[PDB]
Amino acid sequence: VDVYGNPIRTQQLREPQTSRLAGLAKEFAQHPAKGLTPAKLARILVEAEQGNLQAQAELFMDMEERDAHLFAEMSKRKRAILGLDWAVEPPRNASAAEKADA
Amino acid sequence: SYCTLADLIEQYSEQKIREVSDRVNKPATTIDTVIVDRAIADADSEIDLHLHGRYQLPLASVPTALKRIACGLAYANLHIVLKEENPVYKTAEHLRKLLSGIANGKLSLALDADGKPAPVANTVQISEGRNDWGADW
Repeated sequence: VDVYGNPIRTQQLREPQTSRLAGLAKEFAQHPAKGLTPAKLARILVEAEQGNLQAQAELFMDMEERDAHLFAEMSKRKRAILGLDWAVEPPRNASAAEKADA
Repeated sequence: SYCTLADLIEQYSEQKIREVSDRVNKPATTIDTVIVDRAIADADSEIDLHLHGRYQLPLASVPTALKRIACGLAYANLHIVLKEENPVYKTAEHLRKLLSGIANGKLSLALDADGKPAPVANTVQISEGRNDWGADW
């Protein structure tokens, strides 16, 4: 099973979940940043609070694309992580089998 | 039609209207309705010339002052020859002065029977007003 305990069935792993949702792959972003006013932004945020994340996600993408300073800051922050060396360590006082698994 | 033949008769008596309207019979016998209609139409046209810039043209109601002005101008128009010192000419000049005062915004067009006249939207116009960032966002 997974960490959360939900039962795991290997049958469903052969195909992606979204494969049976061919409608999603054909969509295009609506670009809600164009012609954006403070009232529109407030409505977008409030609607996102209620479960309509599509408009918020598209607005965030436009915001990332259209602001050079914000984009540079975010890119620098992410590249900071991307350059870190990483390793996999066994648990506290692990045994030989655990060390081999790690 | 701010005034009618009845208004002219009431203001100037039927005898005077007959005398200044009957041009073919001497002495006069009847009032010529066509001549009176043309005189009233001319008075209305002059009044509209004076009032076009502040009110709608096809007024649905006739203010009383407008009735008096129209009657005076119509009577002045029924005279083929009108000299400067004729008192009717002086009355017409006073009424024209009243009209000019109304046009220049010094006098207001009074009540018709109980309600106000209908001013034009000349003063209403403003650009539109751009005040984003002030809509309780």
